[PDB]
Amino acid sequence: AEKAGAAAGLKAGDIHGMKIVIEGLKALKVDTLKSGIFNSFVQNSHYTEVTGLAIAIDTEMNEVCSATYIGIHPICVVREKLGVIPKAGGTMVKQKDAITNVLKQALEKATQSAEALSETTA
Amino acid sequence: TDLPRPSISAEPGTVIPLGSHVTFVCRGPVGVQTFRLERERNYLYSDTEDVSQTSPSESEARFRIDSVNAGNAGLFRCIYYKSRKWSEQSDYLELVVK
Ligand SMILES: [Pt+2]
Repeated sequence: AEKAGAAAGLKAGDIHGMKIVIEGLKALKVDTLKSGIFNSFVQNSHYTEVTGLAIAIDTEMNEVCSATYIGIHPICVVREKLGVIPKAGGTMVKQKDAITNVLKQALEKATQSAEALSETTA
Repeated sequence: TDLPRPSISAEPGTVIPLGSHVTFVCRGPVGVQTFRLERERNYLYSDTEDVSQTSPSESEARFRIDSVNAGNAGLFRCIYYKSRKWSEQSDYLELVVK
């Protein structure tokens, strides 16, 4: 009986831990990237790989938000929230670091939310 | 550590026919570590860490597009990062496509 309870709790905690962080990714508009990284993550689960998603988000964003790019793309506006737009005299702030801090907030969000519903079921 | 205002110029010119190349030149003081080319919308930018010593008092960076189209036209300006602080932005340059 204990085994089945632990397994059901692990399943419930995985499915619920991912939803809050999908909120996190569509707040960054990982939705608009035409690579398809977002849809891929949602199909393959494994929510705590989100910091992985981070590095690709940087590469793609750099390409699509460059001063070189042909046309306007929705994701570029999120940079202002990231804080990578500099006031004169300010520190440099690396985009990849800001993206990782966003999704580390998302991931510890997810872990401590999943810890409660792991114990709740049993 | 006050950082001087950088400057933008366009080579060969401000006005480019569609399909031709143009190069944006950002110039600042010696020892700038990063140069950033910016459009009217501040979130659209390119960073580069190759800077070349032009002079004992100046340094520059180059952003080229191999052929323009009507989406490239607009306002452009530079900022540089040197010695722990970002600089002030340069004056705008408008490149127009023909
Ligand atoms: Pt830096």
